[PDB]
Amino acid sequence: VQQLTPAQQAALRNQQAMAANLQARQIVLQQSYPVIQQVETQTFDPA
Amino acid sequence: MALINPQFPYAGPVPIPGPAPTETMPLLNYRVEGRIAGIQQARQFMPFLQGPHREVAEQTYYAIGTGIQMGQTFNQPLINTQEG
Repeated sequence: VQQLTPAQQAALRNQQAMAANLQARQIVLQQSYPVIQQVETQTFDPA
Repeated sequence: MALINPQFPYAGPVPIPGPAPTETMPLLNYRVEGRIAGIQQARQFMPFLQGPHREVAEQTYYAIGTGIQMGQTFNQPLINTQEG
Protein backbone atom coordinates (compact mmCIF):
# COMPACT_ATOMS: atom_id res chain seq x y z
CA VAL A 1 0.00 0.00 0.00
CA GLN A 2 1.23 3.60 0.37
CA GLN A 3 4.25 4.25 2.60
CA LEU A 4 5.67 7.72 3.12
CA THR A 5 9.33 8.52 3.59
CA PRO A 6 10.39 10.46 6.72
CA ALA A 7 10.73 13.51 4.46
CA GLN A 8 7.11 13.15 3.32
CA GLN A 9 5.85 12.54 6.86
CA ALA A 10 7.49 15.80 7.92
CA ALA A 11 5.85 17.62 5.00
CA LEU A 12 2.38 16.57 6.17
CA ARG A 13 2.96 17.67 9.77
CA ASN A 14 4.29 21.06 8.58
CA GLN A 15 1.67 21.69 5.89
CA GLN A 16 -0.28 24.43 7.69
CA ALA A 17 2.91 26.31 8.54
CA MET A 18 3.91 26.06 4.88
CA ALA A 19 0.55 27.42 3.73
CA ALA A 20 0.99 30.38 6.07
CA ASN A 21 4.53 30.80 4.74
CA LEU A 22 3.37 30.91 1.12
CA GLN A 23 0.63 33.46 1.71
CA ALA A 24 2.99 35.67 3.71
CA ARG A 25 5.52 35.62 0.87
CA GLN A 26 2.84 36.67 -1.62
CA ILE A 27 1.89 39.66 0.56
CA VAL A 28 5.53 40.75 0.91
CA LEU A 29 6.34 40.52 -2.80
CA GLN A 30 3.13 42.30 -3.80
CA GLN A 31 3.36 45.23 -1.40
CA SER A 32 7.08 45.92 -1.06
CA TYR A 33 9.46 47.54 -3.52
CA PRO A 34 12.87 46.33 -4.76
CA VAL A 35 15.73 48.73 -4.03
CA ILE A 36 19.41 48.39 -4.93
CA GLN A 37 21.79 50.83 -3.25
CA GLN A 38 25.52 51.30 -2.81
CA VAL A 39 26.65 50.61 0.76
CA GLU A 40 30.46 50.70 0.59
CA THR A 41 33.26 51.78 -1.75
CA GLN A 42 37.00 51.49 -1.11
CA THR A 43 40.23 51.62 -3.12
CA PHE A 44 43.30 49.89 -1.72
CA ASP A 45 46.72 48.60 -2.63
CA PRO A 46 46.80 44.85 -1.87
CA ALA A 47 50.49 44.90 -0.93
CA MET B 1 -2.05 -6.55 -17.74
CA ALA B 2 0.42 -8.84 -19.50
CA LEU B 3 -0.61 -12.14 -21.04
CA ILE B 4 0.95 -15.29 -19.61
CA ASN B 5 3.08 -17.17 -22.12
CA PRO B 6 2.13 -20.85 -21.65
CA GLN B 7 5.07 -22.15 -23.68
CA PHE B 8 7.72 -20.14 -21.81
CA PRO B 9 6.36 -19.09 -18.41
CA TYR B 10 8.47 -17.66 -15.61
CA ALA B 11 8.30 -17.63 -11.83
CA GLY B 12 8.39 -14.89 -9.22
CA PRO B 13 11.47 -12.87 -8.29
CA VAL B 14 14.45 -14.65 -6.75
CA PRO B 15 16.71 -13.03 -4.11
CA ILE B 16 19.52 -10.85 -5.46
CA PRO B 17 22.37 -8.94 -3.73
CA GLY B 18 21.17 -6.08 -1.57
CA PRO B 19 22.19 -2.49 -0.80
CA ALA B 20 23.43 -2.85 2.85
CA PRO B 21 20.10 -2.42 4.67
CA THR B 22 20.96 0.33 7.17
CA GLU B 23 22.24 2.58 4.39
CA THR B 24 18.69 2.87 3.00
CA MET B 25 17.40 4.04 6.41
CA PRO B 26 17.81 7.75 7.20
CA LEU B 27 18.32 9.64 10.44
CA LEU B 28 15.45 11.82 11.69
CA ASN B 29 17.29 15.17 11.46
CA TYR B 30 17.15 16.76 14.92
CA ARG B 31 15.95 20.43 14.93
CA VAL B 32 17.39 22.88 17.48
CA GLU B 33 15.50 25.95 18.69
CA GLY B 34 15.76 29.19 16.74
CA ARG B 35 15.07 32.88 16.95
CA ILE B 36 14.31 35.75 14.60
CA ALA B 37 17.26 37.80 15.74
CA GLY B 38 17.44 41.42 16.84
CA ILE B 39 15.09 43.99 18.31
CA GLN B 40 12.78 45.19 15.55
CA GLN B 41 12.17 48.87 14.91
CA ALA B 42 8.58 50.07 15.13
CA ARG B 43 8.42 52.14 11.95
CA GLN B 44 10.25 52.56 8.65
CA PHE B 45 11.22 55.70 6.73
CA MET B 46 9.34 54.69 3.61
CA PRO B 47 10.35 55.89 0.11
CA PHE B 48 6.71 56.37 -0.96
CA LEU B 49 3.78 57.99 0.81
CA GLN B 50 1.11 55.61 2.08
CA GLY B 51 -1.93 57.75 1.33
CA PRO B 52 -4.17 58.44 -1.66
CA HIS B 53 -3.45 60.85 -4.48
CA ARG B 54 -5.67 62.84 -6.83
CA GLU B 55 -5.88 62.28 -10.57
CA VAL B 56 -7.07 65.76 -11.55
CA ALA B 57 -6.70 69.18 -9.95
CA GLU B 58 -9.81 71.18 -9.10
CA GLN B 59 -9.91 74.97 -9.01
CA THR B 60 -10.56 76.36 -5.53
CA TYR B 61 -12.09 79.75 -4.76
CA TYR B 62 -12.32 82.26 -1.95
CA ALA B 63 -14.92 84.99 -1.60
CA ILE B 64 -13.98 88.66 -1.86
CA GLY B 65 -15.96 91.84 -1.36
CA THR B 66 -16.36 94.79 -3.68
CA GLY B 67 -16.24 98.13 -1.89
CA ILE B 68 -18.41 101.01 -0.79
CA GLN B 69 -20.95 101.64 -3.54
CA MET B 70 -21.26 105.31 -4.47
CA GLY B 71 -23.89 107.41 -6.18
CA GLN B 72 -23.77 108.66 -9.75
CA THR B 73 -24.51 111.67 -11.92
CA PHE B 74 -26.92 110.29 -14.50
CA ASN B 75 -27.69 111.97 -17.78
CA GLN B 76 -31.34 112.60 -17.33
CA PRO B 77 -34.03 112.35 -20.02
CA LEU B 78 -36.20 115.11 -21.40
CA ILE B 79 -39.78 115.77 -20.31
CA ASN B 80 -42.51 113.89 -22.19
CA THR B 81 -44.39 116.92 -23.51
CA GLN B 82 -45.93 114.79 -26.29
CA GLU B 83 -42.58 114.46 -28.12
CA GLY B 84 -41.29 110.97 -27.34
